[PDB]
Amino acid sequence: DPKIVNIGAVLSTKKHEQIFREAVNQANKRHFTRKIQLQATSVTHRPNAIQMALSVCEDLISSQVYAILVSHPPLTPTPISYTAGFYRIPVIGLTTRMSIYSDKSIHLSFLRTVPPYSHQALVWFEMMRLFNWNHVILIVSDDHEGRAAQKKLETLLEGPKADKVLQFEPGTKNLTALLLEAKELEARVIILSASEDDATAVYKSAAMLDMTGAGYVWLVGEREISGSALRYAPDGIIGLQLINGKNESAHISDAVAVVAQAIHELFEMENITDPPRGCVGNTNIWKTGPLFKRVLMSSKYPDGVTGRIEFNEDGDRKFAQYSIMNLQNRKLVQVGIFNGSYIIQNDRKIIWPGG
Amino acid sequence: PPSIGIAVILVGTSDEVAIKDLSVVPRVELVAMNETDPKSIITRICDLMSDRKIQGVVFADDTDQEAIAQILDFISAQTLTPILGIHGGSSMIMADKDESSMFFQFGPSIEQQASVMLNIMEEYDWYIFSIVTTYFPGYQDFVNKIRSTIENSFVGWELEEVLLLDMSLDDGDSKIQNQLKKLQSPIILLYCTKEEATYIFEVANSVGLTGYGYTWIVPSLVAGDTDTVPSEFPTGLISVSYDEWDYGLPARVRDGIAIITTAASDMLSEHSFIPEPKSSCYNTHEKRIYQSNMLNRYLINVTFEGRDLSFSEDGYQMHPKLVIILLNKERKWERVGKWKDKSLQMKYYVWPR
Amino acid sequence: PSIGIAVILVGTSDEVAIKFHHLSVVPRVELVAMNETDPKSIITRICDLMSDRKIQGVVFADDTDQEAIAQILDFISAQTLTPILGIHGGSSMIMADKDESSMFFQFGPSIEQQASVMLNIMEEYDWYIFSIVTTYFPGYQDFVNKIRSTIENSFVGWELEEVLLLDMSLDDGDSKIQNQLKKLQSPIILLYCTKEEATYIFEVANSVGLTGYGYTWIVPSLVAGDTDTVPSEFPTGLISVSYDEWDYGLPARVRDGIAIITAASDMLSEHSFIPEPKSSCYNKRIYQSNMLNRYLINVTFEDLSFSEDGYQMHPKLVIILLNKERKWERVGKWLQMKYYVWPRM
Ligand SMILES: *[C@@H]1O[C@H](CO)[C@@H](O[C@@H]2O[C@H](CO)[C@@H](O[C@@H]3O[C@H](CO[C@H]4O[C@H](CO)[C@@H](O)[C@H](O)[C@@H]4O)[C@@H](O)[C@H](O[C@H]4O[C@H](CO)[C@@H](O)[C@H](O)[C@@H]4O)[C@@H]3O)[C@H](O)[C@H]2NC(C)=O)[C@H](O[C@H]2O[C@@H](C)[C@@H](O)[C@@H](O)[C@@H]2O)[C@H]1NC(C)=O
Ligand SMILES: C[C@@H]([C@H](O)c1ccc(O)cc1)N1CCC(Cc2ccccc2)CC1
Ligand SMILES: C[C@@H]([C@H](O)c1ccc(O)cc1)N1CCC(Cc2ccccc2)CC1
Ligand SMILES: *[C@@H]1O[C@H](CO)[C@@H](O)[C@H](O)[C@H]1NC(C)=O
Ligand SMILES: *[C@H]1O[C@H](CO)[C@@H](O)[C@H](O)[C@H]1NC(C)=O
Ligand SMILES: *[C@H]1O[C@H](CO)[C@@H](O)[C@H](O)[C@H]1NC(C)=O
Ligand SMILES: *[C@H]1O[C@H](CO)[C@@H](O)[C@H](O)[C@H]1NC(C)=O
Ligand SMILES: *[C@H]1O[C@H](CO)[C@@H](O)[C@H](O)[C@H]1NC(C)=O
Ligand code: NA
Repeated sequence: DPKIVNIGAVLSTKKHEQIFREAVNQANKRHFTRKIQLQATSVTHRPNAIQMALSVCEDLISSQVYAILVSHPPLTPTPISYTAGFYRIPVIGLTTRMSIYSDKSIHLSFLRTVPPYSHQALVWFEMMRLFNWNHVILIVSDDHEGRAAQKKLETLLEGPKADKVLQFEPGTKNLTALLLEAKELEARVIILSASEDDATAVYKSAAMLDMTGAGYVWLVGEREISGSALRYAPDGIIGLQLINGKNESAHISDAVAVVAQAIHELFEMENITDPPRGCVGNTNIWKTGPLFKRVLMSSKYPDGVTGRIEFNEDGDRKFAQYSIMNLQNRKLVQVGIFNGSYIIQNDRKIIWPGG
Repeated sequence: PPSIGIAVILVGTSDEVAIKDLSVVPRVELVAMNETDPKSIITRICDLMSDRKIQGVVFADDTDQEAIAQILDFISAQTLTPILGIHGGSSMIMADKDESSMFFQFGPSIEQQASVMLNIMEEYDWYIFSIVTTYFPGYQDFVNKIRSTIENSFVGWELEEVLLLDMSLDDGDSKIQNQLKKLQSPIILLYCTKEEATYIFEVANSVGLTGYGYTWIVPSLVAGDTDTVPSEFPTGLISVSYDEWDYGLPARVRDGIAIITTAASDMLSEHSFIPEPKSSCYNTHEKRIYQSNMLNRYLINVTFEGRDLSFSEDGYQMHPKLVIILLNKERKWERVGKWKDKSLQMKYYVWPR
Repeated sequence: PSIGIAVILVGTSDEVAIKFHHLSVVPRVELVAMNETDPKSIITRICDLMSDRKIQGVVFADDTDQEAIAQILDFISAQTLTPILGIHGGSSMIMADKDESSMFFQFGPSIEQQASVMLNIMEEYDWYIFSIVTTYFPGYQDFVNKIRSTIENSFVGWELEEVLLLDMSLDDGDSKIQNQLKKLQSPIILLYCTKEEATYIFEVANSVGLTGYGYTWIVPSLVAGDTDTVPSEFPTGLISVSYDEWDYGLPARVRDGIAIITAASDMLSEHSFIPEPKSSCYNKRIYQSNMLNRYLINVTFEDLSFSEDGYQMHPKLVIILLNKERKWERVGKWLQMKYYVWPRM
């Protein structure tokens, strides 16, 4: 018999649990499994953060999982990351895009198969070269996510330059003050990073100050053309959607493939120890945890359902693909894709604000 | 007068006898606890909370596990219960506690320890130095506190290197070694955890950076329990330390109970009510419209027995009494200085070999 | 977030005509019907609705003239620290001296404003000479003192002839009340008492010849009560100050009482919490506070605020005359009067 290596997962529904089970079963089939064979162990999300942490211990770590897949339920992955990070058991985020999970101090062994919101800056930057927008105003919310997008785009800029970056307190409903400071500047390209409800506040103010018509360009992310942010969004806005970013099934499939590969690569090495069995009375890290993480971080899976899977230095997905969306006659229209490294414009014409 | 439940949790060999000696009055109940992993700690508190009406929690432990502080902070924030880490890992400074934390720790802030370090350096005219940290939370507070003290001084400070070490990966690529081999300064400030330090020191030695010519200064949480000295710690190691000497456990539990009681009192006597202790952790998602951070404003400013036992919002102590310790040749930690009120008074004029 | 609000309706009610939130909390309203109005019934119904859904407030409307309902609600409110709005019927009949811990508020003018109005009606038609007649019904002192302190300020030259205090807590075998009334000379008499009390007083007054031409009685809201219920003993020519169901109907009130309670938003938005509804009436007091009041009192919707006394700051008052055809007729608005010469009644 082979050594049975458990992989864990906290997923949304029993249906997705069955997909995980089936992905692992296929990994066993496609891999040579005389020495090591994977076993799937999963639960669905608990109603609160304390019960979730306890579930991690009683249901998963009790089975010595080498890794834990985690999705966004239908209540963040945080309790799962803390508990698993206590032991240095790696966590693979399947659907969270919050930038906070890219911070090694808090999330020690966290990788994800989707990029953080702030990486949208990579697309904006490619978009600025293409349409030759050399002068831009950046407007971000003054919270972690807003600041992440700013740091990330400033990095790419330091060619095209940011003329000023304006920041606003999240939850503020009258931004006429903030926006009048940007009207007075020359540059008419405006990049926005904000949650749904803050984008709404900006769009309204923007409009009442008549900054949404001919001459002005608005470049935005996914949150800013989602749900309510769409109800008041000006026409001609350009926005982004992460392709498959919400397909839990696709991400389970890919995460399991990367993890199976990494497990097998790990057992090609020596002095691999098992994870702790259960939480109670165990306070030492899993000695092989940091090595398993290194192997994962540098895994490369080319033929992924969600594209080309590689991780960057923070364990964030690289080579993500985006739909480039333009709001035309109040409809979201795909005018292109960012394919991982290249902008590809399709036959549908961009209508700019005004037009 | 009405009674508030105060659970006092003692982990490890403790003297309960010595330990067990306002508009509202405390009903203490000492509870022991054997384990300090996340399930044990979450469970013992959630059970303690479903039996009695615990209004606050005083936590002491006998370990060097800084993770305990983070476990508690999470519990405190999830259930909106005050928790005081008065001793052990529970008191190892935690940076960036939750927005809704009611977790407070007996000990100096990261920034103050860093200030204390620069005071030591100025006294012995050690002006040239380098910094090594890991990603352990606080490291930025540490590096920035140094950087802006330096920047704002008419003193010839010179920061030669700042290294950042990634302890989340294995070191089979010899990365840590190749970073360490870049240091030149005779003083090195190290910010990381105790378990991390023992690995770093083992490596620095293999690279000739531990002996004479190199002085390492380190924070309270690296020293941890002074009766547990990893063999890889270099002789001559300097450390700040919360004075467990003159301020023992039974004293700390005293002030612990005082702060939760004084705080409660102050708040009934200005609001005619006190936050009702949630009887369950399994229910904190619904019940949260009805729960509040409110006691924080009082927990933070308690004067007791003419001592100012107050906290910062960041959840560390305002005026900790600190001791500067030096690891001697017999590998025992030796007291060599006191920090009182922004005032450092050392023992030696010339530094010991 | 969602907060439960019980709208209780006694007797006849158009429950279909009765049935938004930009605010920080959302009302999960439940329309509840109650048959009887004795203390047990009202206490039993409210307590049980509380040991079910979590009730952050109550909106209460009855049809009856029973001013006791207000008193029962104040008691229930103070005991369980649950806000209660008395918006219609007996529950809105002003309660004087509500409990300190009370979270009970009523739609209607204060005793003090009603007395202020009556003196205005008086000044309008130059009725400067009068008497007062109260029973011991709470607020009688509030009433008299407001009249007395207003006159003393005035150069209008008022003359208060008699002030009678009628003990309606004893029987009338000695015909004591008949004799107290026989003492009245003045052409205007201001009467403060309950509806059921007034019907008695009037009968005794009709017997001593004080109700015809040349004697005019002015009576507060709770005497008039429901205007579709007129006791035969009420003297034709009765002047009252009512709280109009004429421009502010039940459904309007019930909507406004939910806008008041849905307070919760204000307190949540500032203290990131709201009081946990008394799971029961079987209690553990160091925990509940009075904190919500400060907010229930300052609610601006489309100015709905109260006094801490528990009455509306800005109620619209209609002056009514009981006429020869014996229906209550609107003859003023609060002061603008329909008539310039007071008609003979
Ligand atoms: C996103 O979009 C980009 C751009 O379209 C794409 O990257 C290009 O992919 C093509 C096709 O794989 C690469 O092509 C071959 O190009 C070489 C030589 O190229 C050099 O000059 C070009 C043009 O100036 C430069 O762009 C390059 O930097 C080089 O300097 C050529 O010799 C070659 O041909 C032989 O093989 C052919 C088929 O492959 C065959 O038809 C022929 O007869 C020859 O025997 C190709 O035509 C191209 O170089 C890439 N461009 C850039 C800028 O990198 C991304 O695609 C890749 O991702 C996956 C799917 C694989 O297809 C990879 O091999 C590609 O690298 C695309 N990304 C995604 C995720 O789809
Ligand atoms: C992520 C590390 C950490 O902060 C750290 C340690 C060393 C570093 O070099 C860098 C970071 N933590 C995460 C949380 C863990 C505690 C926990 C477990 C379950 C629930 C709540 C809280 C304890 C360890
Ligand atoms: C004392 C009278 C009253 O105020 C009154 C009536 C006529 C007067 O001339 C003078 C006074 N009340 C007392 C309370 C009663 C209602 C009640 C029952 C149970 C619990 C709380 C409240 C209703 C009758
Ligand atoms: C999601 O991905 C799976 C691939 O496993 C695919 O079968 C399904 O059609 C996808 N659904 C969407 C939303 O495209
Ligand atoms: C926990 O372990 C200690 C140490 O052996 C023991 O004395 C204590 O009684 C244990 N707890 C219980 C409930 O027995
Ligand atoms: C804390 O308590 C003191 C002592 O009564 C009080 O005077 C002071 O206002 C408070 N200090 C703060 C935090 O402002
Ligand atoms: C009103 O409800 C009560 C309580 O069940 C019941 O006893 C009574 O018969 C009902 N009357 C009507 C109007 O249906
Ligand atoms: C109500 O009263 C407060 C306190 O006087 C006042 O400052 C505030 O403007 C008012 N609140 C609202 C709802 O506007
Ligand atoms: Na990561």
